[PDB]
Order: sequence, then C-alpha cells, then structure tokens
Amino acid sequence: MIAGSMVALVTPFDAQGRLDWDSLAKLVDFHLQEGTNAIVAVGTTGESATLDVEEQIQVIRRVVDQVKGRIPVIAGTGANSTREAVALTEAAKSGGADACLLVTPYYNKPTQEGMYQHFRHIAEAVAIPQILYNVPGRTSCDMLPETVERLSKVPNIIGIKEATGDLQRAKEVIERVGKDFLVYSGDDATAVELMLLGGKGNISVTANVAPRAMSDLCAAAMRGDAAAARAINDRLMPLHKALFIESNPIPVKWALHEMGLIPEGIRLPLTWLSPRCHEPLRQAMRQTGVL
Amino acid sequence: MIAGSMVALVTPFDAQGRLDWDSLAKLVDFHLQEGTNAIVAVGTTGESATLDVEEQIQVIRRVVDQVKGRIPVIAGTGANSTREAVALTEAAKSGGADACLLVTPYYNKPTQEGMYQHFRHIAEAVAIPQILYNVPGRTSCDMLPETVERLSKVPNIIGIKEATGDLQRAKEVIERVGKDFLVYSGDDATAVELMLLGGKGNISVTANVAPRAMSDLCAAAMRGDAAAARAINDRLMPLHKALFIESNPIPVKWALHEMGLIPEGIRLPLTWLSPRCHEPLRQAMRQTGVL
Ligand SMILES: [Cl-]
Ligand SMILES: [Cl-]
Repeated sequence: MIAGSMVALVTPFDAQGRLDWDSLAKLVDFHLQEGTNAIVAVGTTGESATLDVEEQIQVIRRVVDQVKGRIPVIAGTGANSTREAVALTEAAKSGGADACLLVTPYYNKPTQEGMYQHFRHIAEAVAIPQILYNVPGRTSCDMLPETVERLSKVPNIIGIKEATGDLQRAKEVIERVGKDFLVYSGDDATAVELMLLGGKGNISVTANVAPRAMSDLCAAAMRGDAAAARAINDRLMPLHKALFIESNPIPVKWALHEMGLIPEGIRLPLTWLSPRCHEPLRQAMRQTGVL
Repeated sequence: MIAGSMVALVTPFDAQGRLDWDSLAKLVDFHLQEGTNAIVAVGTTGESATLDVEEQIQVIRRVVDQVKGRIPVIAGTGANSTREAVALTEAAKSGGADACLLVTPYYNKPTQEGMYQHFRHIAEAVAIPQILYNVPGRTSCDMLPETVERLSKVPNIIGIKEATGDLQRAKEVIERVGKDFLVYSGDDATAVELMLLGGKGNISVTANVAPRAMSDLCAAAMRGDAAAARAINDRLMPLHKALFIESNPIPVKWALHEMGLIPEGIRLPLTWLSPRCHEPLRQAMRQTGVL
C-alpha cells in the first residue's frame, strides 16, 4: 500500500557535503525495521534542491535496490519546468521507483490552468503513478481544491500530499476527490486529524526520528481509533514543533546526527542548526524517548 | 553605471517553444533605440525557470554580443543551490555579462545566516558585480534589511532589486546600506516612490512595452522631479496593473505579441494569457498609446 507512515527521508552527507551511502543504508534498514510503510527519497526533506540530477537518481537507485520491493519507494521528481519534471520522473521510473511525488511549480506562480496542464502532461508522458504536492508556504502558489479535483480524474495521478496544515482545506479536498485518490498529510502536527477525516497517510518529517510511533499513529488514525491516534500525537507534539524550529530539514538532520544515524553534512544555502536551538530540540527528543 | 530603467527582458519563443533569435534581436534594437538604460536577460520575466542551463547562457551571449557594450547587460543567475548559482554566475561572467542578478533561494527557505553564507560564497567565488533580488511573493522567504546591510558590505555585491513594493522596507534598506550600494525597484507601480526615496533604478516589466516612458520616468525620479515622475507613472498605471493580471510574464508576453514584437510561445507550466484577460490588457495598451 502507498499509504500509512511515509518517511520524508533525509539525504545524509559527510562534512564535505558528499553523499554518505553507508548512513543512507542504515536509515533504510531503520525504516524497514521500525514499521515505516513507504520511503520518499529526494523530496523537500531530502534536500532535492541542492542535489543535482545525477545525484538524485543515484539516491533513488540506491534506496530502490536496498528496499527490493519490501515497501513502496516514492521519488521526489517535481520541478518548476514541465520538461524538467518529465525528465526526473522518467529517470525515477527507469530507476525502479514505485511512484513519484511532484511539487507544484515553485517561484514561477503558474495559473490554476497551468498547473492542470503541467500535471496532466507529466501524467500522460510517464507511465508511473504520480502524487501531487501542495505546499504554498514554500512554492508561493496554492493548488486550489477544484484544480486538485480536475487532476484527480487524470489516469495515473493517484493522490496528493496536502501540506498546508489547514484541515478545512483537507476536508474539502477529501470530499471532492474519489475514494481511490489518496490524500496524505504533509503537516506532522495535524496529520492525525487529516487521517481521521479520511486521509490515508502522512509524508512525515517526524517519522525520520520516531518511525515506530509514527507508524502506530497512522495505523490507529486510519482505522478510526481517534483516541489512540490522538494520544500518540499529543505525546509527540513537542517533537513535531521542535523539528520546525528552523526550516526543515535543518532540525531533523541535527536530530538524526545526535542519535548517531547520519554525519553532520548539510548543503548551502541550508546551514547546520543554530546553537540556540540545540537545547529545545534535544529535550523534546529526550522527552519523547527518541534520545 | 547600472542605474535607471532596466528592462526585465522576456525570452521570445516560437509556437513550438523554441528560442526565436530574430525576435530577440528586434527586442534588443527596440531597447537600444528607446532610451532603456540596461537589459536584464534570463531573469524571472525571461522565464529562467523553464530554460535549461545551456539555453540560458545562449540567450545571455546573444544579447551581450548584439549590445556590444552600449548599455550594461545583467544576467539572471540565481538558484536555490549555492553550487548551481556559482555555475550560472561563472558561465555569465565568461559569456560577457556586466553584472549578475541573483534571486534569494526559492522553496528551501534558508535562514538569514544561510542567505548571508550563500551570497557571500558566490561573491567570493566569481569576480563579477552581483545584485541581490528579494521577492518574497515568489521565493517564500524574505531577506530582512539587517541581512541586506550585512551583504552590502561584501565585495562584488553592488545592489539589490527590492521587489516587495513595500515603501517602508525600501526606506529602511536605503537608510542602512551605503550610498554606493544601489537599491532598485522590482515593483512597477511603486518604483517612482522608491526612486524618490534614494533608489537608483527600476528593473521593469512595463519597460518591455513602454521603454521610452519608463526611461523618462526613471530619469525624472532619480533627479528628484517628483511631479514629472508621478505624472508619467499616473498615466502608465492602468498598464502597470494589467501587466500583472495573470502571473508575469504571461501578460507582458501577450502584450509584446499583440504589438508584433514576439511570437506566441510560452513554456509550461506557464500558459498563454487567458481569453478573459485579453480585453482588459488590450484596452490598457490602447489607453497608454502602446497600441
Ligand atoms: Cl520548515
Ligand atoms: Cl506576478
């Protein structure tokens, strides 16, 4: 199932900024062990912006090859050029990804019709399931529910990552699209509520550091055990907040390094988590039992 | 000197979306004849997002080669990866641009310190004058005055395109930087007020279709002739508004096609200006005497 707790996996780098393959393999094994339901490679949290095209397909291939079909691997292949998006999605398909996640074009602010044309083109150009990704707080453009609705009728577009953390928006999307068209959260704090509304997973930053709890949270929320799901979520809340104390993935990378899982590399223009933030994050990690 | 009316030049394409060199040569001639003080090639209005790296240097070289030193040519070389920004800026210098215009990283939301490190790195890596470009409405991040002030002290960073249209911001930036550090407008409607505050130019969409008027506007503003500058701006205002009726450069490309200057190509995910917007824009062009 392309559903449940789907980790938005970081891309580990050594201090020089080179890909750390060993650390990546360790993260994959961690996820397979702790109950994560799908891995999203080279998305926002995986620093897609600072990876070149060749590095991106390499990350995807290494993850695909290690996972060996045990859980779905989703490739972040979005771009603000339709031609570029087709190229990335094609690479990801040949590299054996199960599905691709495509952010709405950032920076260039396409019209609603332009977004339709973009996503519909990629959907017809490359025969791999595709998942939309709306994150206005990053792209500077908002794919409205009616546009999501029109795209939900396009063969090969199978779902949407809704990252606004606006639960009225979530509800409206869920009501407008078909039951086969899966709505996933991209906001850790509110994901539980999104799933209780009928959403079918969470593409999670927190799952990087608490995969078991997040896989438990999603399983509970998706079978309608609101009180159990909410109890896990309420417990995790200090951690959800602290992982955003600076722009993601700066905090989560610091957290994974503190846990001994990845080296201290992050690519400019991202910087290593500020000293003033170490304590708040560290004790949210202690409090939730990840450290 | 890099100052006055600086056109954010479109990049013309045929109906198949291929680069149209003849059209580009016509645009450059138009600007050389009509009093334009500088050309910005392959920036936001130039659809940098949908041009590949090879196409980008091609446009810059063709513009540089035709201008032959008559006015400054500024290349858009911004990226959300510091490594990529270096590659583009390096290519531009080698292609003969007089300066580079570099947008703050879009989408990945660096910290203020991350922005300082990004721009300081590019400034030290490539010996070409560099102009910062703050456009929070597209990048999803805002370079605050304090950061602008810090970067204004870095060798090779000579100015900033302040695109917020916030005149309190402009005033604050102007007060904080050196007199040698040039603040240019990136907002056509308010550019006159920015220049009256001490700003030294306008990197203009409107100058694409009304270069002489915009040239005249900038001259009057920069010499402190407020009544004259305001008079030109008031006359142009219906055009300033209509050129943003859909995301730039969708309107200005429709305008230039209507004026016979470029073919009807625009690259996905941008779309040709919507029918319902034709009348408002055409009427604005008629009223201002552009048509
Ligand atoms: Cl964030
Ligand atoms: Cl716009």
